[PDB]
Amino acid sequence: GDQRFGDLVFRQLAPNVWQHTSYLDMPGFGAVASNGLIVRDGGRVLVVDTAWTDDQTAQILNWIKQEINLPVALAVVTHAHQDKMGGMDALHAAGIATYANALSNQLAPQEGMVAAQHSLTFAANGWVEPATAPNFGPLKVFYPGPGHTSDNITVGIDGTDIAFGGCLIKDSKAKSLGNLGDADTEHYAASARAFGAAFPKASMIVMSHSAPDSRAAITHTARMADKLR
Ligand SMILES: Cn1c(=O)cc(CP(=O)(O)O)c2cc(F)c(N3CCCC3)cc21
Ligand SMILES: Cn1c(=O)cc(CP(=O)(O)O)c2cc(F)c(N3CCCC3)cc21
Ligand SMILES: [Zn+2]
Ligand SMILES: [Zn+2]
Repeated sequence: GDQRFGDLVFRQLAPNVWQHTSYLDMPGFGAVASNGLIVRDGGRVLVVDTAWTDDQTAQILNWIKQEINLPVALAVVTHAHQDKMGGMDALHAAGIATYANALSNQLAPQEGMVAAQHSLTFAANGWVEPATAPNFGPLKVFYPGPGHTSDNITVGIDGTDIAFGGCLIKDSKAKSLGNLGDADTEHYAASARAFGAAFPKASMIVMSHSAPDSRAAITHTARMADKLR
């Protein structure tokens, strides 16, 4: 059961949680999926990650208007790469309050990304400071340490068994840690395990580029990353 709306795919994961999927052609790879989330929280909708492009991100917003018809209160992005932050201007055009790791906002301009309007900071134990993430409701935001990038953050949805590590986590069948261009190979394994320890009851781990996996995706990722220390 996958709903198509223009060039995007939406899959219901839980009564109030959908996965959004957008595609971009990468040389040597064909069509590449990127996933984020849509969370209904009573009278509003929360978005995790843009699509690869502004136009794709506008089609997420049109799907929400058509199928949910509740306002989008806020969007949070998980790191400053095109797949997760490439649609930032589409959210600003729609009057949506946008949030990212302070470091994501620092890195976005050089990456040709638009920074979010708001900078998240994190407590010593990795949990977001609520003063920087006001009104996040069931979105629990966690900085596990550097991994895929120095800025990568993760989210869990309270009231569900769902967590999302973005590009930090690979699926359980992966043969690679993927993009090591911006990665911290020394801390990667510990950051993967920190994410699993932050959401220990999550049984559905949403993947960045493939279908949802089990906690075996977290374990598999940490074991591959163990080999680089
Ligand atoms: C080979 N490969 C993957 O398998 C998975 C991914 C996705 P992720 O695991 O990093 O999230 C990937 C990303 C890249 F940027 C990438 N390069 C970028 C320059 C050319 C190769 C390769 C990747
Ligand atoms: C080639 N390439 C990129 O340049 C950037 C990205 C974005 P990021 O993942 O670094 O944030 C990327 C993601 C993929 F999943 C990907 N594939 C997934 C399996 C095959 C190739 C390639 C990518
Ligand atoms: Zn990335
Ligand atoms: Zn990725």
